Amino acid sequence: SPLHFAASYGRINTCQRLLQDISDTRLLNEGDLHGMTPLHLAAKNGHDKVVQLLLKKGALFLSDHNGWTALHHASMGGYTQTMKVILDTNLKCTDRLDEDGNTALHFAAREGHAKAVALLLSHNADIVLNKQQASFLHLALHNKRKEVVLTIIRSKRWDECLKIFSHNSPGNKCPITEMIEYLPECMKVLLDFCMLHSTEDKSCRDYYIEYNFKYLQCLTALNAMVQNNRIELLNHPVCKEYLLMKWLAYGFRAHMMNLGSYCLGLIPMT
Amino acid sequence: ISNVLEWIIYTTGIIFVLPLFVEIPAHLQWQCGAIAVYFYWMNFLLY
Amino acid sequence: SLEMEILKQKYRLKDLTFLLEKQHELIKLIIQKMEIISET
Amino acid sequence: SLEMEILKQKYRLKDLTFLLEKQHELIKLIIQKMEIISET
Amino acid sequence: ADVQKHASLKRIAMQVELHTSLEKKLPLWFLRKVDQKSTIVYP
Repeated sequence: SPLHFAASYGRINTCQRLLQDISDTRLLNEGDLHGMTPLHLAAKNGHDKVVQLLLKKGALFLSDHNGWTALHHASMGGYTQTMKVILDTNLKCTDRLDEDGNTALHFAAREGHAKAVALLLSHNADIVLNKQQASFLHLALHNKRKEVVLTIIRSKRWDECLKIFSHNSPGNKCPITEMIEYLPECMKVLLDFCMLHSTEDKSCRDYYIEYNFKYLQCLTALNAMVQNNRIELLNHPVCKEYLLMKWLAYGFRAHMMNLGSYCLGLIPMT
Repeated sequence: ISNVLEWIIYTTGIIFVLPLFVEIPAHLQWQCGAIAVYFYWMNFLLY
Repeated sequence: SLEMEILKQKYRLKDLTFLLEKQHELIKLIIQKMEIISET
Repeated sequence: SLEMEILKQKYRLKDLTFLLEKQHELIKLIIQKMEIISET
Repeated sequence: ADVQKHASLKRIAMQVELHTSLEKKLPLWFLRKVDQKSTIVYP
């Protein structure tokens, strides 16, 4: 028991006096009523010196009765300093799964800790489904974690993050149609990347601007914006150019074919 | 009601024009014309 | 008033939750340095 | 009633952030007077 | 005065329901030949 208290509250000078009897690791790797080690308790409370000391003395990446690692507990609190210490010993830790299949990056996202998501996501964290068939991005979105979802969209890995979902789920859809349902100001932040300005001087005859539609195709995104009453995304220049294009492409042709076949009776009768 | 007006137009715009093939009372031709000419324009709003 | 009175309440609440997040890290520091004898 | 309900919510939040700003300055006084020996 | 409360969305909801109804009725090869992933504008 006593080292679990000393480690749980960062009491580094007590850990250096309990562990001074360094002849066996049986305490340093011990169990608990909840099956946590001293290294889990140090991580759980964010103690960046004690989590390092235990790793320096001889700690092991064992797991809770719930299957959680030290890095899961560090992520759950957003304690980037304790994560950075864990990853400096064993970056090979990062992919570990609990009883529900949550990788460490699921917790950093679900709890809304954006700088913790940035640390795991810039390292080689495995983007993977949990065993409720959700990605870390669905766990952010179903909890309205703006700064996590925005950090994922700003990050150099967004184009891997979007591709990873299970089509057969009734609960989890393509993430764009989750952002439109839960966090529309992130969808605004995403569509701002889709506007390119060529010449930085809008008065010039050589000026142009360009729109890219890859997030509005699978009209899945715009149906989701209508069903969620998103008037301020429907009015966004990328959506106006997407509809104007869709109308110029075939919508106008199909309408004028239909109206023309009627007008060809309407006018001759008068 | 769009599906209903299209029957009133096409079943009556034929009668206004049946004299292209079959001679018909002048009164029935224009009584149909007054209905067909009306519903062609009323139903144009639904396009 | 509400369309700025709630916005002022937002600031008053924001620099309350930031003051508590500064204070929670003094209470952790007390347990970290506190002399403990005859309770362990 | 919202054009005074939020004004009451303001008064409640104002005298809460005053109570926390009074409490923060007892926690600083605990660290200032606390006995620390051999667990530094 | 309650239609005008929604009109700025109802315009776009009518357009989205029209264009998706046509995507459900046009054949897929025609949509691939005619639809377009990016567009330029010259203000």
